[PDB]
Amino acid sequence: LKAAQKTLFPLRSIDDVVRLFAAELGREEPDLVLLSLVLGFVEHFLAVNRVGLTYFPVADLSIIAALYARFTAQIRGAVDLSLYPREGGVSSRELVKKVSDVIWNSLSRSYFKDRAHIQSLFSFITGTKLDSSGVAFAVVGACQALGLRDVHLALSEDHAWVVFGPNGEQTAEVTWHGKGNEDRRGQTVNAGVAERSWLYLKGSYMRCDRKMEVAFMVCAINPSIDLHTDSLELLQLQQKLLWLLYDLGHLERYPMALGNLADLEELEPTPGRPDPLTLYHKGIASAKTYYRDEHIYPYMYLAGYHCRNRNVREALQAWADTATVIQDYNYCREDEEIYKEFFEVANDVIPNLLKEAASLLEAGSQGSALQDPECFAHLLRFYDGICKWEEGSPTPVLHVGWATFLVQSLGRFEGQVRQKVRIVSPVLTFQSEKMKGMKELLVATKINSSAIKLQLTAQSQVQMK
Ligand SMILES: FC(F)(F)Cc1cc2c(N3CCN(c4nnc(C(F)(F)F)s4)CC3)ncnc2s1
Repeated sequence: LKAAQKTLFPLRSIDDVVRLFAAELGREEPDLVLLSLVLGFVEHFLAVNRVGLTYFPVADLSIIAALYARFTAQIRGAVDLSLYPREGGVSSRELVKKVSDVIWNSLSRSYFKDRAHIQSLFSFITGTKLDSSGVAFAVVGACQALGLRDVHLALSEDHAWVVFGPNGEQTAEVTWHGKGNEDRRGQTVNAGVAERSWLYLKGSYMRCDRKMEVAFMVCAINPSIDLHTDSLELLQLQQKLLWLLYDLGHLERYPMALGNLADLEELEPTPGRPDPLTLYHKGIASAKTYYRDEHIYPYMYLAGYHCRNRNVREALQAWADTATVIQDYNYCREDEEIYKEFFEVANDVIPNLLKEAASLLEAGSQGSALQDPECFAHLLRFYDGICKWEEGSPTPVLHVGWATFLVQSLGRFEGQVRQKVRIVSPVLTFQSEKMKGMKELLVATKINSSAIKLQLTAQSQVQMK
């Protein structure tokens, strides 16, 4: 720690922590190790153990400096840079793998990896525990500590790894993904980009600079005390740090951070700031502008907001837009998190929304989504993208467990509404062969459930006897 990094201590409040972030973000190289330790320290005493808490856990310089010393001693002790000559001011694959091994070999032999509050370097030092993306972050913090300015965090919507080397063009796995998959640490991500999985976003993943890595640790704050309770202090801190980053420009290329800020603003709006909808739309604009509109979550964030607000029309449109992105992916081994999300939207969330909409229609609601043929078209476009996703995939998506919910959802719209959508080869065009073959079935007053099921699962036969 340099003299200038120390002058704000002790940190006595949320605003003092924000001041420290502002100061670091004004430097050439914000100090990831310092910032992650401070966040982990304040999170430990606001969410993990609040015994004795009277306002805010004061972070004394002595305490934080000792944690920082533990981390830098561990890294500098274990990684001898003389063994890994740096040409071009760039790092080698062997050096990146060594740092990843140092972090990985340090971790407790046995612990649940999905635990809360194991994301920061405070957890690494005090508990020898990190979650999956926490290991990638720690590798980047260790590399910055070692002077390796070219090593940066790479992020998809469900995984993390690093970029490094000449022009920052090399990739390396540094952590695990999911449960029960084989370690691939040290390898590139080329095979996953080549196979067009969601996990590697067809190459349209985030390549962070240092300020984006600060944004990542701020998104990683976890205000959860337990299932029913959040720390208001940590929510306020995370929200203020995100606004600080937004104002500086460091969320411009970070759609998920914008969605996370929008969500926070929905919970507790900051006077004089953009509405949550404005922020969700900024996250989609970021995904279009910087990532070829190949991210799924910007539309999921927007749809979730509309769903909570029971804006059925806008929620369906945003889920249809979500499906329009996924249709150009192949469903691969390790994409299960986004399959679970689509399955929940199709098979639980939409059915519950339309069920309430049907009750409200019975009670004489006007302008109901269930009487709007554009909403029926959004529902059909959502299924169309899911069917098209499945085409050419190494792993199928649909099965009969989806068919009953599709028949129920279609049936929530009366035949006179459904008839008004023109399906062309309100107007809708299908991309998937499954939906094209279903077109015939979509306007009958009583939908043919068995034929729908046959078409959705492309199952060959009916029952023998
Ligand atoms: F690094 C990994 F491996 F953990 C991948 C990352 C995830 C993630 C994130 N998330 C994940 C998505 N997430 C969502 N919460 N709601 C979502 C939506 F379904 F409503 F869209 S998506 C929480 C924040 N937020 C900022 N940055 C990142 S980087």
